[PDB]
Amino acid sequence: MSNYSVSLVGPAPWGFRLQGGKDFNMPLTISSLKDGGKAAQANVRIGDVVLSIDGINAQGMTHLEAQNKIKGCTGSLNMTLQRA
Amino acid sequence: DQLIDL
Repeated sequence: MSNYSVSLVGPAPWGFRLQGGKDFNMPLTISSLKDGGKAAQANVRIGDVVLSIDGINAQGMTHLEAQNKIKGCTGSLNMTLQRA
Repeated sequence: DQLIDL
């Protein structure tokens, strides 16, 4: 439950998948990592919960809202996460 | 719904 921040250097793909969001009744969670991708290089781990994306609290977001914030991110991808 | 790589 300890928190950390990442600022991944672009361009995407960022190297991960999500599950969850409000429309799935679970918090947004890192659900897969591409081997050697940028998220893995920043030691993001499967199961870590995404608390914010670009400073916006992730709690209210749907799955698609989080995906699009990530996909359409200009420059670096800033997120805060909670360790599983 | 589907597996979407980001």
